[PDB]
Amino acid sequence: MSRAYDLVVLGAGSGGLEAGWNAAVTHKKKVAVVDVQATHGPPLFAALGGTCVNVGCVPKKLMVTGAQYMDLIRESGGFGWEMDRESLCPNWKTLIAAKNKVVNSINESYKSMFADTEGLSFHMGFGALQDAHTVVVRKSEDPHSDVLETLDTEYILIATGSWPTRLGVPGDEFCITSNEAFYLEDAPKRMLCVGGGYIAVEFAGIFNGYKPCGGYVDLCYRGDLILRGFDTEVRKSLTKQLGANGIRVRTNLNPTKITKNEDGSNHVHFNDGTEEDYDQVMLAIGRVPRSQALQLDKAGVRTGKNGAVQVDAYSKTSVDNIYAIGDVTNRVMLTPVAINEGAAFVETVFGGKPRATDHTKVACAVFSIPPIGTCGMTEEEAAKNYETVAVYASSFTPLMHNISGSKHKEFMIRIITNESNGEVLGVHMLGDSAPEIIQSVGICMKMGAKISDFHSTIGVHPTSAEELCSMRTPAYFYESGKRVEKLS
Amino acid sequence: MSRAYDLVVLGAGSGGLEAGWNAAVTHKKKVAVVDVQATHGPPLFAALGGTCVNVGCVPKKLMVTGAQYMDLIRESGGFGWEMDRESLCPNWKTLIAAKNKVVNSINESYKSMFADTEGLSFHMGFGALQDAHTVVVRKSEDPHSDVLETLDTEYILIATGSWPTRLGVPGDEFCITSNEAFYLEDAPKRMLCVGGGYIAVEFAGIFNGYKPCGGYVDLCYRGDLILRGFDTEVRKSLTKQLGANGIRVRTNLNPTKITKNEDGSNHVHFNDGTEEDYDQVMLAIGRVPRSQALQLDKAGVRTGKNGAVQVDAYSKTSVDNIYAIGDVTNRVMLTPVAINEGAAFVETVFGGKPRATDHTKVACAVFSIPPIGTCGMTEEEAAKNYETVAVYASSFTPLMHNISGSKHKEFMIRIITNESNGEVLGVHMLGDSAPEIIQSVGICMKMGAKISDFHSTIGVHPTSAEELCSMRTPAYFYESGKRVEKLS
Ligand SMILES: Cc1cc2nc3c(=O)[nH]c(=O)nc-3n(C[C@H](O)[C@H](O)[C@H](O)COP(=O)(O)OP(=O)(O)OC[C@H]3O[C@@H](n4cnc5c(N)ncnc54)[C@H](O)[C@@H]3O)c2cc1C
Ligand SMILES: Cc1cc2nc3c(=O)[nH]c(=O)nc-3n(C[C@H](O)[C@H](O)[C@H](O)COP(=O)(O)OP(=O)(O)OC[C@H]3O[C@@H](n4cnc5c(N)ncnc54)[C@H](O)[C@@H]3O)c2cc1C
Ligand SMILES: NC(=O)C1=CN([C@@H]2O[C@H](COP(=O)(O)OP(=O)(O)OC[C@H]3O[C@@H](n4cnc5c(N)ncnc54)[C@H](OP(=O)(O)O)[C@@H]3O)[C@@H](O)[C@H]2O)C=CC1
Ligand SMILES: NC(=O)C1=CN([C@@H]2O[C@H](COP(=O)(O)OP(=O)(O)OC[C@H]3O[C@@H](n4cnc5c(N)ncnc54)[C@H](OP(=O)(O)O)[C@@H]3O)[C@@H](O)[C@H]2O)C=CC1
Ligand SMILES: CCc1ccc(-n2c(-c3ccc(SC)cc3)cc(CN3CCSCC3)c2C)cc1
Ligand SMILES: CCc1ccc(-n2c(-c3ccc(SC)cc3)cc(CN3CCSCC3)c2C)cc1
Ligand SMILES: CCc1ccc(-n2c(-c3ccc(SC)cc3)cc(CN3CCSCC3)c2C)cc1
Ligand SMILES: CCc1ccc(-n2c(-c3ccc(SC)cc3)cc(CN3CCSCC3)c2C)cc1
Repeated sequence: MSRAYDLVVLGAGSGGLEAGWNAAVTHKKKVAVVDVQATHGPPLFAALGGTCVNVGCVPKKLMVTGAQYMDLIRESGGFGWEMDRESLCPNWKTLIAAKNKVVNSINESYKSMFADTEGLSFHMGFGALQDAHTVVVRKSEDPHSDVLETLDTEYILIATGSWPTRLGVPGDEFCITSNEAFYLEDAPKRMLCVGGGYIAVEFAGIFNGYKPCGGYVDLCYRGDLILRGFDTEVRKSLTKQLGANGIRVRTNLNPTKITKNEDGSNHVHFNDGTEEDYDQVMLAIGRVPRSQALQLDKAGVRTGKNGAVQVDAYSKTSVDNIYAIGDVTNRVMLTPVAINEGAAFVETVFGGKPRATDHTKVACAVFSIPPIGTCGMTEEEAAKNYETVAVYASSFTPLMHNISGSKHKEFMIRIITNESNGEVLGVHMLGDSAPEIIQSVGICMKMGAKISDFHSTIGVHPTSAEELCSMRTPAYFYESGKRVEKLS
Repeated sequence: MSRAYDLVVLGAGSGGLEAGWNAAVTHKKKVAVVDVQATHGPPLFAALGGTCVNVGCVPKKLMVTGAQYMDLIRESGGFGWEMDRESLCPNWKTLIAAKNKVVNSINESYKSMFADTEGLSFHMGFGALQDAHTVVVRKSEDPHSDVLETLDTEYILIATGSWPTRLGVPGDEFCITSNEAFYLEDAPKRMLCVGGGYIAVEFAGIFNGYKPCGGYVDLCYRGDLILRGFDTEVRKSLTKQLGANGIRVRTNLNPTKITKNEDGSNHVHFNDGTEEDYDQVMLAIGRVPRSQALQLDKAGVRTGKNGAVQVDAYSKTSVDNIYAIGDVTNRVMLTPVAINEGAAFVETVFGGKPRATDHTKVACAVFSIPPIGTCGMTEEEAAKNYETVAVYASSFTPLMHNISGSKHKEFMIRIITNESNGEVLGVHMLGDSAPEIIQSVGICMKMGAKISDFHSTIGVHPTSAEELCSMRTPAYFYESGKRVEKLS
C-alpha cells in the first residue's frame, strides 16, 4: 500500500530524532516527527531535542560544571591564587541565563535541520494514536481539544520518553521537580532534595554550589544507603564526601505532609515527626514512562507496569508496524541507549539488516561532586550469578589534594571479576575524571576484557586512571554467594 | 659463591626502587640501593625516589595543576562567579613551598621504607663500577674523592637514568634547565623556553600561568612544527591553543649567543639575528643517559651512542650479571616503563620466570594546557609500513566552553587503523581529561582493538570520551604510502 509518510515519530527526543534523521537521510524515507513545542520552556518543559537537550543531560551538566567551580576556586588558594574569599557566593541568575542561551541555541539548530533535510518534517502538537497507521496531532494533551493534523503512515515509532513521579502526600503540588528546578528565579537558601537517586544526588550538588550566603542543602532518602544498585563502597564514600562538601545527607527519612506558608517558604513534616522550613523542595522519586495519553489501547499496543511499552529485542510492539524506544519502554533509561535503540530500529525496518541493542555491560555515570563512573555488575549481584568472584579494591587521595586542602577527595576504583575466568564483570569508580575514564573501560568490557589485560598494560603517569593497571591482588572473595577472606 | 649482597642498585629511581623493593620483599634478597642524596635539593637535584619524585613527574604535575587555575578562574566568571579579576596574578613562592612539602614527605616516606624493610638498605653517595661483582660508593662524582663504601654483589643493576643536554653556544652556563626551574625563588616576567619537546611545552604552560603582571612566555623551536613524532593535526591545534592562551610560539628559531647583563637579566641573540632580553632562559634540548661517571669500561659493559647502556630484551648488558633499566637504556623514557622494566628484571633473575617489557603500544601523555593523550602509531608512520590505512577524525568545542568563554579549547580525537582488518594502530587526543581517557584506551589496544569495537560501544553522555565511540566513517585514506581521498 501507499501512504503520506513512511514514519511518524512521536517525540523529538534522543532516540526519536536519531530514528527520524537516519530514515530520512540514509534511506530517503518520508519522516514526520511530532513534539509538544519548538524551544525549551516552563509551561511544558520538554521540547525539540527531547529531555536530553532541554531539561536533562545538557543543562544539568552545565550546571554541575558551574557548581564545580566553588571547589576549584577554594582549591586554587593552596597553589597561590589569592582573591576575595569573604562570603564568595555565585550568581544563579546569570547561570540560568547562560544555560538558556545554549539550550535555545541547540533548539535552533534542530529547527534548521528540518528545513535542510528533505523528507524530514516537524509537526508541533500532541501526538496520539488513532489506529495502526494513523497518528492524530492535537492542540493540547486533552483528547477533546482541536485536531491539528492527521498523519497517515506505514510505521509508527513511540519515543515520548518519561515524566517525573510524585508522592501521594498532602501538599505535593507545592513541590518542584527537575523540570521546575531549571527555571527557578533564585537559588534557594534552604533546600530539600527528596530521594536518593541520580537526579537527587546530582541536583543536591548543583544547589550546594549555588546556595547564597549561609544557605544549606538537605538530601533526604527513605532508605539506609543512597543510590541503591551501585557499588556499596562507592555509595558509602560518596555519602561521606557529599557530607564533607556541605550537603547534609539524611537517611531513613521521608516527608509526609507539606504546607504553604505566607512568606513563601514551605513547611515540611518528616518521618521522625520533625518540622522544618525549606525555600524549595525538589522531588527525585524516579521517572514513569510517558504514555498515559497516547491511547495505545485504540491500536492494540500492550501497556505494562507504570505504562511501559511491551517490546521484544528489536523494539517491536504487539502490533507489527508500531515500535517504541528510549524511556517509554523502561529498559535502560539513558540518552546513548535511546540513540542506539533508534539507530537499530532504522537498521531493522528500513535498513534490511536487523539489530538489537546490547543492554548489557553499558557504561553509565552519576554527575555528582565528585562523580561516579560505573560499568557492569555490583559485587552483590555477581556473587549471586557466579561460582567464585574476586573483588579488587583501591582507594587514594591524589597528590594535588595535599596542596589544595580537599583531603576528603578520595579516588576509588573497585573491580569485580569472575575468578574461574579472570573476566572483568564490573568496574566502579568515584572521583574526578571517572565518567571520562569509564567510557574506554566499557570498550574493554563488551570486548570481554580480563583482569590480566588490565595490570599488564603500562600505566600513564601521573593520572588517576593509571591505578586500573596496578590492581593484581584481590582484597577478598565471594564463594557461592558467601564472603570469604581467602580461597579454600 | 656467597657475597655481601645479591643486588646492588645504582640509582634509587622509578625503576631502581621497583627492583630494589621487589627483590627484597617477595624474594627476600639482600638489596643495596645507591643514590646521590636523601631528599630533593639544588646542589644535585635528583634524590631518593629518582627524577619522577624529586624533579619530574610529580612536582611537574602539581605545578601544571596550579597553572591550570588561571584558566578555571577566568572560566568561572561566565558561570556566575564574581571576584576581583583586576590584575589577578598568582603567588609563585607559596606554590614552590607547597610543592617542596609534598616532595619532601615522599622523600621521608621512602626513608622509612628502608628502615621497615629487611635486606633493603640505602647507601648515600656516588656509585661507580669496579668489576663485575663490586660497586664502589664515592664521596663525590670526582673518581678520586674518598671511597665511602665497597659493596660486594652477585648482580648489578644500573638505573641512574638521564640528565639534561646543553647546546654548545657561548653563554650556555647562564641558562637554566628543568632542574633549576623547580627552585627559582621568583617567577620570571620575561620567559624564554628553548625547544619543542615535552618539557618545553609543559613548562611554557607552567610559567604562563605563574607569570607576574605584564609578563610573557616565548617558546622557541628549531624546526617547523613543535613536538615531532606526534600526530601532526594535534600538534597544529596545540600550537594554535598555546597561542590563544598567551604563549608566543616561535618556530624555525634558535639561540646562538647569550650574555649576562648587569641588572641580572639575560641578553639573547637569535637565529634571525635579533636581540631580546629574558629574565630566565630554560633549555629543553632533551635528555642524555647518565653513564659518563659510572666507568662501564672497567666492567666490560657496552656504551652505545649518547652513553646509553646496550641491553637485550631482558635488560641484560654485555656481562651476564649486570643489568640496566629506565632512561639509562634510552628505549622509552617514561616512569611506568622503567617500573615495568624493573619488575620484569626481578621476575627474571630472582623469580625464575623471565619476561620482557612490551615497549610497543604504550600509552603516554603530554601535560600541556590543554593536554595530549596518545597511544600507538601516527598516520605518517602507519602509512610507511602498512598496505592501506584509514584516518578517522573528530574535532569539537565542548558545550561548557560556550558559557565559559574559552571557545578556543577544541577537543580533538584522531584514530589510525589498518584498513585491511580494522585494527586500531593509533589513538591521538588533545584536550582536558585526555591523559585520563588514553589509559583505558591503551588497555583496548594491548588487547588488539578493532575500530568496530569502538563505535559499537554505547557512549557515556555527556563526556568528551563518548566521541571515541561515534567515529565510523574515515575522513581520508593512505594507500601504499600515498594520501588518497577514497579507495579505488
Ligand atoms: C534531569 C535529568 C538529567 C539526565 N541526565 C542524563 C545524563 O547525564 N546522561 C544520560 O545518559 N541520561 C541522562 N538523563 C536521561 C535521559 O535524558 C533520557 O534517558 C533520554 O532523554 C531518553 O530519550 P527519549 O527519546 O526516550 O526521551 P526524550 O529525549 O525525553 O524524548 C521525549 C520527547 O517526546 C515528547 N512528547 C511527549 N509526549 C508527546 C506526545 N503526546 N506527542 C508527541 N510528542 C510527545 C516530549 O516533548 C519529549 O521531548 C537525564 C534525565 C533527566 C530527567
Ligand atoms: C621535568 C620532567 C618531567 C617528567 N614528567 C614525566 C611524566 O609526567 N610522566 C612520565 O611518565 N615520565 C616523566 N618524566 C620522565 C621520567 O621521570 C623518567 O623517565 C624516569 O624517572 C626514569 O626512571 P629511572 O629510574 O631510569 O631514572 P630516575 O628515576 O631519574 O633515577 C635516577 C636516579 O639515579 C641516581 N644516580 C645518578 N647517578 C648516580 C650514581 N653515580 N650513583 C648512584 N646513583 C646515581 C640519581 O640521583 C637519580 O635519582 C619526566 C622527566 C622530567 C625531566
Ligand atoms: N546517567 C545520568 O547521569 C542520569 C541518568 N538518569 C536516568 O533517569 C532516571 C531518573 O530517576 P531519578 O529521579 O534519580 O530517580 P531514579 O529511580 O534513579 O531514583 C529514584 C530514587 O528515589 C527514591 N524513591 C522512590 N520512590 C520514593 C518514594 N515514594 N519516596 C521517597 N523516595 C522514593 C528511590 O529510593 P529506593 O532506591 O528505595 O527505590 C531512589 O533512590 C534514572 O533511573 C536514570 O536511569 C537521571 C539523571 C542523571
Ligand atoms: N611523559 C611525560 O609527560 C614526559 C616525558 N619526558 C621524557 O623525557 C625526555 C626529555 O626531553 P624533553 O625536553 O621532551 O625533550 P625531548 O628531546 O623529546 O625533546 C627535545 C626537543 O628539543 C629540540 N632540540 C633538540 N636538540 C636541540 C638543539 N640542539 N637546539 C635546539 N633544539 C633542540 C628537539 O627538536 P627536534 O624535534 O628538531 O629534534 C625537541 O623538540 C623526553 O624525550 C621524554 O621521553 C619528559 C617530560 C615529560
Ligand atoms: C548535518 C549532518 C550532521 C551530523 C551530525 C551532527 N551532530 C550531532 C548530532 C546530534 C543529534 C543527532 S540525532 C539524535 C545526530 C547528530 C551532534 C553533534 C555534536 N558533535 C559535533 C562535533 S563531531 C561530534 C558531535 C553534531 C556535529 C550535526 C550535523
Ligand atoms: C609500604 C607499602 C606501600 C608500597 C607502595 C606504595 N605506593 C607506591 C609505590 C610506587 C612505586 C614503588 S617502586 C618505584 C614503591 C611504592 C606508589 C603509590 C602511589 N599510589 C598508588 C596506590 S593508590 C595512591 C597512589 C603507593 C601508595 C604504598 C605503600
Ligand atoms: C615507599 C612506600 C610508599 C610509597 C607511596 C606512598 N604513598 C603515596 C605515594 C603516591 C605517589 C607516589 S609517586 C612519587 C609515591 C607515593 C601516596 C600516599 C597517600 N597517603 C596516604 C597516607 S596519609 C597521606 C596520603 C602514600 C601512602 C606511601 C608509601
Ligand atoms: C542534526 C542537527 C544538529 C547537528 C549538530 C548540532 N550541534 C550540536 C549538538 C550538541 C548536542 C546535541 S544533543 C546530544 C545535539 C547537537 C553541537 C554543535 C556544535 N558543537 C559541536 C561540538 S560539541 C558542542 C557543540 C552542533 C552543530 C545540533 C543539531
